[PDB]
Amino acid sequence: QPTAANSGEISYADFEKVDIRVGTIVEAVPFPEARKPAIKVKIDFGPEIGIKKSSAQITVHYTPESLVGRQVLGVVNFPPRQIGPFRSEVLTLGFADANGDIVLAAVERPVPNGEKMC
Amino acid sequence: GEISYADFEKVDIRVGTIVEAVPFPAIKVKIDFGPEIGIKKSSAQITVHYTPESLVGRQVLGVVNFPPRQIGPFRSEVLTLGFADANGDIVLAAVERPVPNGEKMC
Repeated sequence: QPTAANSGEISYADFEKVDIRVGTIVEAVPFPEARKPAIKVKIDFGPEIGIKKSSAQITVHYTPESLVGRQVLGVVNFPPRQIGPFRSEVLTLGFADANGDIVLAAVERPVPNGEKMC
Repeated sequence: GEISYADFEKVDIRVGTIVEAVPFPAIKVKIDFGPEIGIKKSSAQITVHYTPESLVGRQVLGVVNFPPRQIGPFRSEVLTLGFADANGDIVLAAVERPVPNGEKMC
């Protein structure tokens, strides 16, 4: 007969406090020191937040040339993360596909840079 | 204003596929989040850019770990995620290409 652990549920506050924004990639280059292939990006999160640095394991489905102009979703309120010689400011969000390759989170149509996910 | 990775990990956001949509201004949907999570109900104010017909078959993102809540006879189970456009109307969060239902955003 079944037994169970505690609820994994959260309050709205514990969701809201995670600041996820949409922004547009303005620069993309290879990330030479990455353990697994990656691309370093600069993302324009709009006039208030500004342009922020990030990286992602996204060389399978994407290229530096095709990424410029793509809107991505990122967590903007982590402390900076030192990734080898690169100091990342934002965590860029994605999903593993059927093969384990990274597919970016997106918006169904473009929206203003800097909008919060809700 | 800053959070930890642990704070982020507490939030369970998954991709799923809308399998049903009816008008509610709001639309009631059922979303298939795959074998572990199953079918979940949601209500979203997305009538400006979407219809039931354009919604069914679409993959959406949802917070799957809020408690279920009653809205009259309707049991709302997940928050369907989106962003305000230039006019304040909701545009859905999405995936750039198909992903298995139930994958976590990370």
